Order: sequence, then structure tokens, then C-alpha cells
Amino acid sequence: SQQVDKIKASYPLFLDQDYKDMLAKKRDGFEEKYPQDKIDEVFQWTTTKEYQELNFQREALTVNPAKACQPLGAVLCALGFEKTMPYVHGSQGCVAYFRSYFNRHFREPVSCVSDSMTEDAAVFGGQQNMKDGLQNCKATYKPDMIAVSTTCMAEVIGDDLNAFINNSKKEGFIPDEFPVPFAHTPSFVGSHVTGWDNMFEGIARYFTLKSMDDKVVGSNKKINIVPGFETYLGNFRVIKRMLSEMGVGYSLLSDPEEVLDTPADGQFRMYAGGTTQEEMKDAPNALNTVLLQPWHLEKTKKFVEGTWKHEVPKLNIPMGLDWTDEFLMKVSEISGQPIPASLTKERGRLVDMMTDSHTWLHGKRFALWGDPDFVMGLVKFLLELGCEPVHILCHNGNKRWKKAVDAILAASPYGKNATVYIGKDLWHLRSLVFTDKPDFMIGNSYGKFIQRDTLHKGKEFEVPLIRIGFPIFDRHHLHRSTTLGYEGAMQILTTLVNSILERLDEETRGMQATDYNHDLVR
Amino acid sequence: LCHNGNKRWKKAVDAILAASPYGKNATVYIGKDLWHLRSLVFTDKPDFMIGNSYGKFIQRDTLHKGKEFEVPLIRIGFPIFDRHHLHRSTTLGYEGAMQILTTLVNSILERLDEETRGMQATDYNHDLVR
Amino acid sequence: ATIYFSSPLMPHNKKVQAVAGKRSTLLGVAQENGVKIPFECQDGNCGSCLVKITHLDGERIKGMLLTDKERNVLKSVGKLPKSEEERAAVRDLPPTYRLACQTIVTDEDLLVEFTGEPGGA
Amino acid sequence: MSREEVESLIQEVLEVYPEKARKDRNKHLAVNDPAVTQSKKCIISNKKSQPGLMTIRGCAYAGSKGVVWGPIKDMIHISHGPVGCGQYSRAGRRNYYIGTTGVNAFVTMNFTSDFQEKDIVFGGDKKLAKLIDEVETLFPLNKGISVQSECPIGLIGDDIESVSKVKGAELSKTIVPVRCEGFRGVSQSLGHHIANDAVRDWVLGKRDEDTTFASTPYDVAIIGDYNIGGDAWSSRILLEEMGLRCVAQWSGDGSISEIELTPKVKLNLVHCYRSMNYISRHMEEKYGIPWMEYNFFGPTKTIESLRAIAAKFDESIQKKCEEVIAKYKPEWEAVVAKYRPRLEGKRVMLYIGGLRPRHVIGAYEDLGMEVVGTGYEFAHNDDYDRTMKEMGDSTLLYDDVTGYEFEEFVKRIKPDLIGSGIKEKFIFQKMGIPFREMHSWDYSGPYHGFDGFAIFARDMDMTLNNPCWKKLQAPWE
Ligand code: ICS
Ligand code: CLF
Ligand code: SF4
Ligand code: FES
Ligand SMILES: [Fe+3]
Repeated sequence: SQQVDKIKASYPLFLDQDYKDMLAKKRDGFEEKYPQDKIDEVFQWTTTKEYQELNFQREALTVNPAKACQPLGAVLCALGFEKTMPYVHGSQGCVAYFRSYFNRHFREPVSCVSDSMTEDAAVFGGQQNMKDGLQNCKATYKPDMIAVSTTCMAEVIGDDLNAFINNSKKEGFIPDEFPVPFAHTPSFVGSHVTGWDNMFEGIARYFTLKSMDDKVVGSNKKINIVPGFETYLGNFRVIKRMLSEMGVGYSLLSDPEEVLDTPADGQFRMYAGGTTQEEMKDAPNALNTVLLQPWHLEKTKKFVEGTWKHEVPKLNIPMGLDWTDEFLMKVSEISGQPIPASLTKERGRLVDMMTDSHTWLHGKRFALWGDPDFVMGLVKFLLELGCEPVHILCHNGNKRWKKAVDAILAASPYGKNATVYIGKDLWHLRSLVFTDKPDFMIGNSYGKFIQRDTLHKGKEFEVPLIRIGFPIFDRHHLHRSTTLGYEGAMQILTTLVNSILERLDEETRGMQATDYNHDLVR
Repeated sequence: LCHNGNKRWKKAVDAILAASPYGKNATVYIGKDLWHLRSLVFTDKPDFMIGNSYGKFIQRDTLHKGKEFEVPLIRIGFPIFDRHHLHRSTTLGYEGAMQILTTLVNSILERLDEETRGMQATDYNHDLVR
Repeated sequence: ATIYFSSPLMPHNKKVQAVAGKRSTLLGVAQENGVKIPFECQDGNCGSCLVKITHLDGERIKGMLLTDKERNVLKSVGKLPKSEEERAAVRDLPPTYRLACQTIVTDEDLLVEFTGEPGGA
Repeated sequence: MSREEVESLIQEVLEVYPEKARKDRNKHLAVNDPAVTQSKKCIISNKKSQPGLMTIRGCAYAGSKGVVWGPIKDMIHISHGPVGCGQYSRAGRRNYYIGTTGVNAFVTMNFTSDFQEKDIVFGGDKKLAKLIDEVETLFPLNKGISVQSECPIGLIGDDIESVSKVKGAELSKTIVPVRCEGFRGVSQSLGHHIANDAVRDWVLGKRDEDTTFASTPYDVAIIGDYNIGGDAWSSRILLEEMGLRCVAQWSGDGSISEIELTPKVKLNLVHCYRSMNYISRHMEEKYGIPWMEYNFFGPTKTIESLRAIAAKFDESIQKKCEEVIAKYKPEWEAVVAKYRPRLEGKRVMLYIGGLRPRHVIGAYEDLGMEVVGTGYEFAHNDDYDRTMKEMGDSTLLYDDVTGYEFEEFVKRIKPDLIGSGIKEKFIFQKMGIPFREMHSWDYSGPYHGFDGFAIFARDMDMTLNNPCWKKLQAPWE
């Protein structure tokens, strides 16, 4: 029953006595449920250490992974160019899932098309599909560019994009001068960041391979910035602001900043902003190219070094204090522009906040996961705060990244109790946080379940989660936050310290039991 | 509630409340202190409180009555003592409205997540996407 | 999947075991077992691989997709009544006559009959 | 009204397409005429999507793993293949359930083989067997395993049926191989068909030789209800208050035991015809169980369906149905009296997957709204047969509508509300038009029964009558 004045949604409507009795009768009669004591015993068994060692002996099964397939990153990279349509050569379910994922994360429209290959393509290939799709997309949505990726189906079939696009151009489906860069992005190699790398390299090679004769390094006096797989608009904003406040002329390549943040003014803009084609054509003219996330832009680095003849700096991701300082110093060295006073004042403010919050941030144990560059930047920033990252997890990390992270940890006294895992999923992390309890977790929304599991053991075993990473579905407008640079460091610091204070306030609230530590001033 | 408000301010707020259909159940208090607000939130329970750090006690009081009666607090104002670097926030203009909206929606979502974290009891509403 | 190939050209019907859902079609299964179904194209438009497929286990009939190329070839051959087209379009049920080069083996027992002539008498 | 205007709008919209695309898409747009009994002469459905037109359809894996097999809680579903497919469908659908996740329930967890290059080149059958062993050791309380295959599984030629049989014989477990590769079929409908075939072939015929279960003449089984936000529970309380006994639930909050016990049911109550008509027809042909379609959207459809269901039993069930209707009448009368004046006369446009565009029409009309345009992504011609009568004259019908087509239709018609999925919500909210998610209930619900009708009316009033829609234009613009 419902009261018209107070209408209840599923929670707590399904907590009513009649619904409870219905569910109890259903479980008793038809579900054949295991006894509750047996379920509790199995849960306790899953908590223990022997379950952990049985867990880590897994080599064929993956439970709750943390990574996506390459065409997702390929679509994200394609979205960052002006009037560019992402076009995935394969099945339509891939595109539907990509659009749903990015829609749930950014809460903004995402445009992507596919040729919808079916059993006919499975038997006889999908060149006709590519021709018809290119013609239909150009006729209907009128893009200045079509950026083509592939699914696992097109990779297993062996459908080669070069011949298909050349035939579609030669047979008159699209004009011969229409720019159609492509990339092979198999979903069984690497992760979404590898797809972003492949797509960016494909576009760059499409525009800067046949015109190397008249390019001289440094003619336009600009610096190329490659952001990589970035899901925080604040990072694009902070990079643009930091380079603009210093007098460095830059050319940001593949920026989805404007298209993923469009105003609601009664009209829908299918395209907005993006890197302009003449910026891609003039890219080799720049003084140098700096990769913001070098650990997933390896192929792009190779192409830039070997064809553009740029000496790409060996820089880390501009996260934290030291790495942002190194980034600014390298940019100053390349461009010849000195550091302005505003950046120094911002750094001083960040150090002031660090010294203010060090008392609460000291000695806290974090288990974190995410992408390689983001994870290593977060680990460095945590070590800079006096925190102890006890469990470090990266599903799509290699052994060289593990070596680099271990070298970073060994250079600080706060990384003694730190272990790095590569190739492990979130079930491994659940086992780790159950057997070696940290103070907090740092990751995407998929950790919200792990916390739930910990709460089943007891309030004294619950490990709160902090939502930094991709994707965040259970919170609104967190994609506008900043992670890179000084202001990103301040935002992360504020989030961490306020989460610590919120946890302490929640624990010390019971009257006459723990509220003696419910201090007004913290 | 506004301890240092006057009669003209009360009239202005009543006028702004009458202009919108959502101000039907609104009452403006001037000269009242936080004990009056404690009584008001105990007898007419709202969903959330908005104010400075001094409200943290009121929430505690509500939690002593029961979890279902707890009124969580959102720290927007002066002074904030139990939180770090919140004085750097913005309140005026479009950016301030953006921050306030984000804070309110995220507080609501955290409360909902807390209310539905019980395994096999209320976790059926522990949605991944909200 | 158990497939029984039958033909007046074959002295005896053959029983073969096939992996269901393979990218290689019934034509791959026919070729690897030496069943001489006349294949005369590589784009699936000739229709010479026309066969009659009977699902021996009526309960274990698997829904499939009848592609437009197969439908058009079968109409050009004449082995496609309007009732079977409606059944395939609404209930996603395979027709009696199929093309071996475009037929994906399903997990059931099948009887495949061919006369050795190209589709269309 | 304005049927000629509707046809001219369709003709103008179809102008941008090339000749092939225009000719194909002309068959999929229609003007509704309620007197038509056969949709084949008016609209065409269940065809492939035109390449590069931004269709909203999914794949067979979405319709099989994500829709039918996923809600089953005590089984473990392995996304056989690369990692993305399981990741994007993880907990994206609100099929509610009761249980302790990770111990005896596994609805919101992602099991995958995580295929790599060597898996593609050499195969994953040995990897599949090893994975099954690891699942058995790590999750002892699971009551069954289903292996949902993705595109590379069928593309490289893996034999998962033989592996399933061998492992099920070895471990005495129910292992169900589902060949739901994405390229098979043009949409999720073939995924529904394949999932139903797998259920029939590997699960349903298990308790055939036993009779331990005590049957009752009032035994019904809910078919095609997936508990989206708790809809199945509201329907269940409505049915149990009538005196019937619900034995099975397909598949929201469903268990393997309920599926196996379904053949011992007197009557099948099919909510979603599109997804579970196959298994209902199989049950009627094999076990002789009659099945009937009902509607629990809004008070009018709920009352009509309740009376129709009661008509199939003795007079005690009819008297209990009348008692239930009398009990629940004042609640929905009060809901209507509260919310109808705010929503009366508004025009709504719909575009959902299957059987929801026609089912929710009665709920909208119970609050005075009228549907001016509806359509489906993957409904067949029988669904259009069913939905022609329920829609007013000279209204718009679309099948597999594209982004451009839907945008232009919405721009010309200018409806007061649009109910569709997540991939159009942010497109139509930036145009200043209220939007409702009709797949996930906008993270609200349930909408079934009177308890759901209250929430439905509240949600429509909340979204439609919101101040934010009055401020889309700046005052100085
Ligand atoms: S199963 Fe189908 S798309 Fe019938 S795949 Fe889809 S929970 Fe829709 S219109 Mo999501 S044929 Fe169910 C559906 Fe309808 S997932 Fe739900 S809302 S009533
Ligand atoms: S139609 Fe369906 S959802 Fe698509 S792939 Fe095919 S089974 Fe799967 Fe998953 S992994 Fe990524 S998204 Fe695809 S490209 Fe390879
Ligand atoms: S039936 Fe006649 S036309 Fe056809 S293949 Fe045989 S000989 Fe040629
Ligand atoms: S081989 Fe010619 S149609 Fe099959
Ligand atoms: Fe938005």
C-alpha cells in the first residue's frame, strides 16, 4: 500500500511487512536457498587467508576486472578532433555499449556509428558494410572527418581497413580527398588506453607522413601536448590554463573538452571544439612534443621520435608537487619562457595546505587502483603526503611499469609496506583488503561493492572508498574535477583529508560511548 | 532560521517563498537559536540540514533518537571547523551554484548509499549507476 | 552436432560430427568430409549449394537469422514459399531449403539432402 | 491529427539519406491507423540496421546475457571472450534480487575468460575447463554455470558444448553453453531466442522424472518479468493477494530451482511476450501448460488483467480478485485525483526496446496524457499488430529509428515528454524537453501495480513540471 502524501520508491517500500512476508515465503518455498548459517560460514571462509592464497592461484578466471577494450579508448581519442565522427567497423553492440558507458560517466551525449556487421559479414567479410556505412554517415551527419576503429570481430575476420577505405574512395562512395584515418584496435590486446594510443598514432600518421619534406622543427614556436586517455575535463582545463599563464604557445591534440561539456541552451550541438586539422598538419613544425601519460603512449612516442624527429622529453605525469615542478621546468626549457609568479604562488598555497593537513594525512593506509599513469601519480602524491599505499593494483600494467613503481616506492620511507600487483582484478583486491586491512580505498565506482562486503564483516572492518578514477557512476558531476597540476593536487588533498575527517566523525558520534572525541575543531 | 535577521528581511523571504510552489511548507524564523532548530528538526524532520559546523551536534542528537531519525548536515557557511580547506570554496555566481548543486546531490547520494549498504537486507537498492 | 549427409550420388549416407557455430559453414564441414556439394562461387550469389535441411530433433530447433542475401538467392532459385519467409521473419525459424555456403551449423541433429545439381533444377 | 502533415514530415525527413538508405528507411516509418489488423502492409520490422546511421539497437549477447540469463542469481555467468563485453554490461540493468553477493548470489559480478592473443590463436577450450574448475573451487555455493559466448568464440571455432558436457558430467553440475555471439542476429531479439533455446535444451527438462513437489490447483508462473526496480515483486504481491501461488519467476529474482519447477505450474502469466514467447510456446506444446499475456501498467490495465487472470479459475479466485480491487481502489483514485490535473493534455513520445512502448500507454492515458509517437528498436511484426489498436489515429510509428530521424521528428512534433534510454536522454535534455528513462525507470520504481502507479505518476509530475525547463534561454538572449 502507498500513501499519496508520502510515496516510497523501491527503498523503503520493499521493507514493508507484507513484502517481507512475501519474500520470506518465496525463499522458503521455491528458491531452495542454502541455510543462513552455511552462507555465513562460506562468507567467513572467503574472508580468511587460505581463501586469499586460493584466489591468487587463479590463471584462467577473471572476476570483476578493472579495464575496458581498445575501441572505447579509440572512440574517446576520435572524439577529440574537430567535426570528427567515431566509426567502429564491426558489430553494433560494441557501439551501443561504448555510448552507454560514456553517457553514464560524463552525463553528456556521445556520438558514434558502426557498420553493424552481421552473419553475412562473418562469412563473406564486411567491405560492403564499410562502403555503405561511410557513405551513409557522410550523407547524414555531415562530418569533416571519419575516424575508423575496429572491434574484435573485424580483427578475427582479418578485415583490413586500408584496402576497404581505398576501395570506398575509388568506387565513389566518398570523395577521394575526404580524410578517413583508421587504426587496428583489437580488444584482446592491451586495454582502452592502448586503443587511444593506436587511434592517435593512426590519425597522426594519416596527416603527417606524406608531407615530411617541407617540415622544419620549431618553425611555429609551439609545443605539442598529447593528453592521452583522459576522463577529467578539469585536466584539459588546467593544462590549458597553466600553459596560457606562462606565455607558451601550445597546440593541444585530441581534446574532447568542448564536445563533452556543451551548454544546454535549447539546441543540441553534435560537434563542438576539438583539434583542428591544420593543427595536426602543422604538428611536426612544433619545437617538441610532450606526452602527459607516457606509459600508454609508447607507439605514439615511437612514431613522433622516428618521423617528426622530436626529442620527446622523459617526463612523468604532472601529478603532485615534484612531477608538476619537473613538467613546468621542462616546458620552460623547451619554450624559453620563465615561470610566472602566479604558478609559484599556487605552489606555495599547495605546500601550505599540505603542511596544514599533514597531521591528519600522516600514517594512513590506502589501497588504490586505476590506469598506470594515474596510479603512479597517485602513489607519488601519497608518498609526498606521508601516506602509506599498502596495496597498489593495475590490471593493465606491464612489468616495466611495476619496476618503475617499485623504484619510486623504494626511494621513500613510506613505501616499505607497499606491494604492486599487475594482472590482478578487484576480487584479488577484495581478498587483500580483507586480510591486510587498509584505511581507505581509492578507485572507481566498482569498489563500492567491496566496501559493502567489508561492512558485512562488521563496522570495525569496513574500508571506505574514495571515488577517483574512471568510471564514476554513483556520483554526479565528478568528471569536472581536476587531477593534474597544482590545483589537481589540492583537490585530491582536500578529498582525502575531508574523507578522513568524515570517517572519524562518523565513528565518534555515539552518545556516551564515543562522542567524547566528537570535537568541534579538527 | 536566521538569528540576526530583521522584520523586513523576514517579509522579503516570505515574499520570495510565496512566489514559488515549493515554499508552501516553509517557515522563516528570526531571533531563534540552534536549540529552536534542534526542536524543529526533532518534531518536523527534514531530509538534511545546511549550516556551519555547530550543527554537527544536532545531527548527533538525532542519531541518539535513532538511525531513521538522523538528520545529516551539509557544511555551507561560516564557521567550518571540523573540515579542512573548505574556505576556498565558491558560493556566488555560476561557479558557486555549480559547487552547491554538486555538494547537495552528492550528499543525497552518499546518504542513499549508506542507507542501502546492508547485505541481504537493503542492498537490493545498492545501484552501481545513480 | 550430428550431421547426416544424404544424396542419390552417395551410395551411403554419412554421419559426421561438427563443431557448432564455426565461422566455417556447412560447406566447410562438407568439404572436410569429402561430401561433394557443388560450390560454384565465393560471394554467395550463385545458389548452386542449395540443400534441404531437416531437423531430426524437432524439440531442439535453434532460432537463427536468415540474411537478406540468402533470402534473395532462395527467391531467385524458387525454394522459398511466402509462408516460410513469414515464419523466418516473425518467429526467426529457418526455412526448409538452405545454402550450404551460408548455413551455420547449430547444436542439433540435422539431415542434409542434395541432388548434385545447382539450385534451380 | 494532421495525417497528411505527418506523411509530409516523413518525406522531408527521409530526404537527407542516400537512395538505398532512404528506400529502406521509408518502410520503417508509418502513420498509425487503429483499424489495421496486419502490420505487414503498414510497417516493416526485424531487419538489419543501415550501416553508419547511429542505431540504438544492441547485440545478441546483450539480449541473452544482459537480459534473460543475467537476473538468475544463484548461477554464475561467464562472459567467454575479451574483457569489454562483460565490463560494459556489469550492473547496468536494475534486475533486483535478494541474496549475499559473492557467496550465494552473483548478479552484479563480472566473470570473464579475458581472452588474449594466444587465446585467439590457439583456442580457449582448455582455458574454459580450467576456468570452470577455478569457479568451482572459489565459489562452492553456486548452483549452476552458464557460458555466454561473445564474437571471437564463434569466430575462431571453439567447441564450448563439448566442454560444457564434459565438465557437467565430471563435476555433476549444470553447465549451459549459450551461443550468443553479437554478430548473430540484428538486435537483442535473437539473443532472447538463443537464451530461451538454451534454457529449454539444458535446464528446463531436469525435474521431469520426479514428483516430489506438491502441486496446487492455483499454481501460476510469472514469465518475462525481470524485476526492473522491483516490478516483479509488486506483481507477485498483487497475484498472491488474489489467492494464487507463484512458483516461478522468469527471471528477475529468479533461481535455477524455480526454473526447474516451472513445468509443474497450472498457468503461465507472460508479461514480456517478445523475450519469452518461445519458452511459453514450448511449455504449452510439451507439458500442456496454458499461457496468457497480462498488463500491470496503470490501474485500468491492472484491473483488466487481474479480472482476466481470475476468469481462468474457480469463483473463489474471482471473489478474492474483487476483494483486492476493492482494497486497492482508493489508493490509485487518490493518486489520479492528485496528479492528473497537473499532467492532463500533455503529449508524450516514446521509443523503447520491446513491448514497453505499448504497455505503458494505458498508464499514461490514466493520467490524461496522450501518446503521439511510439516505436521499437527490435520488435517484430506481431508486436506492431498488438500496438496498432492501442495507439490513436494519425500518430507516428517508428522501427529502428536513427538519431537524425528521432531528432527531426521530435523537433517538428515538439512533444511535452520523451521516454527513452540513456543514449537519447542527454540529447533531448539539452533541447529543453523533459526526458524520462523508460528502461531503468530513471533509477526509480517499481512501475507495476498500483504501488508502481503511484511512483510512476510522481515521477512524471516531477520531471514534466520542473522549474529548470523554464530557464533554458538566457534573459539577454
Ligand atoms: S525483456 Fe527487453 S530494452 Fe522485454 S531487451 Fe530490454 S526489461 Fe526494454 S522494452 Mo531495456 S523487450 Fe524487458 C526490455 Fe523490453 S532490458 Fe528491458 S527495458 S520488457
Ligand atoms: S557485439 Fe556483443 S557486446 Fe559487442 S564485442 Fe560482440 S559480443 Fe561483445 Fe565487448 S569486447 Fe569490445 S565491446 Fe565489442 S569490441 Fe570486442
Ligand atoms: S537445369 Fe538446365 S540451365 Fe540449369 S544448370 Fe542444369 S542444364 Fe543448366
Ligand atoms: S556456393 Fe554459390 S551460393 Fe553457396
Ligand atoms: Fe549533462
